[PDB]
Amino acid sequence: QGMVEIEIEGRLHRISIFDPLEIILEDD
Amino acid sequence: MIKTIAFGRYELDTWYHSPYPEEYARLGRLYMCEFCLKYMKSQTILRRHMAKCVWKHPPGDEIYRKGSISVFEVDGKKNKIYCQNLCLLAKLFLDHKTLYYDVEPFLFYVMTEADNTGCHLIGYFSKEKNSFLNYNVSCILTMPQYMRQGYGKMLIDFSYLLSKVEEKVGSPERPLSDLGLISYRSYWKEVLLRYLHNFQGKEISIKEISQETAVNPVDIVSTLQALQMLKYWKGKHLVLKRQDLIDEWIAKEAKRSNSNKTMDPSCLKWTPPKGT
Ligand SMILES: CCCC(=O)SCCNC(=O)CCNC(=O)[C@H](O)C(C)(C)COP(=O)(O)OP(=O)(O)OC[C@H]1O[C@@H](n2cnc3c(N)ncnc32)[C@H](O)[C@@H]1OP(=O)(O)O
Ligand SMILES: [Cl-]
Ligand SMILES: [Zn+2]
Repeated sequence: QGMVEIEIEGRLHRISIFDPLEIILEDD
Repeated sequence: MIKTIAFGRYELDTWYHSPYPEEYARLGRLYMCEFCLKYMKSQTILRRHMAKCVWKHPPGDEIYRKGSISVFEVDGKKNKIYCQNLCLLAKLFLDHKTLYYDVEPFLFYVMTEADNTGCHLIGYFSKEKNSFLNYNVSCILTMPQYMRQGYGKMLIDFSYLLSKVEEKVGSPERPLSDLGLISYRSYWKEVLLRYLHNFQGKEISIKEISQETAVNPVDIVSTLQALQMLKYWKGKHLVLKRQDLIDEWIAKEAKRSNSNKTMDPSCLKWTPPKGT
């Protein structure tokens, strides 16, 4: 139960600390 | 009321009041021994002191040394007088300083630059010996004559170096001043872009970055937000490896190395004190 909140582009979001997040360059 | 300080070869304007005794605070100018930090009333008194004073560097153990740059670990219970002097001196430039009298529960990491007269004070950070909130810095200062030369970032970097060696995740003590938040955000950016510049995998977790860097997950996520590197596409969150941001970072980090303003882990001889 470690989670963070904040907003991205007028949209509140919530992110896990243990889930792998995907890295990208410039695609879409 | 105190307006300036004589400190070695410098004369320093004070930012905020510090609770020196009224016998001293009544004066406009305070004279300080740049090595033991005793405060005195006049140039004459200082000159006599400098003839008697044996100290040519902070007390405590020198735990970092790369040529002329050193860090000394001072225990507030072992060198109460020095640390109290250090604390009154820092309050001349801190708007909100945690405490001044009971320095015993703190360690002070005092950074110096050596020349042929001794080891001169650059700056310091204090640290709770046992912090419930896992703070790895309590206060941090670069002396005014040294500000904006990259020593603050070396001090921050060093505080996380200690955390790594302790196998801990650290964070600065809240609240952060404006100068501190600017410096921490700069350091966090540097550390984040460096990790990502070196990672070749295509997925990473916050905890992974945190455990490698000793930086707290919340500050990592917060830096990612500041860099606008947390995007949302389809269902989950992704990290955006911005070319320019790392492009500017290699140019910036080139200039950093060029000026030698870096802490070097192999120059740390340290085992955590009285807790391992
Ligand atoms: C941390 C626990 C809770 C606290 O105690 S917070 C209080 C922090 N201490 C203070 O506020 C006392 C007064 N200020 C200081 O001692 C120093 O400014 C402090 C925070 C240690 C930074 O030391 P410096 O040696 O100047 O830092 P540095 O050369 O490594 O550069 C760090 C980044 O900060 C930037 N910056 C530094 N001073 C600035 C200024 N006056 N105005 C605007 N921006 C400034 C500097 O450009 C650098 O950023 P960048 O790398 O260029 O992006
Ligand atoms: Cl010299
Ligand atoms: Zn002295």
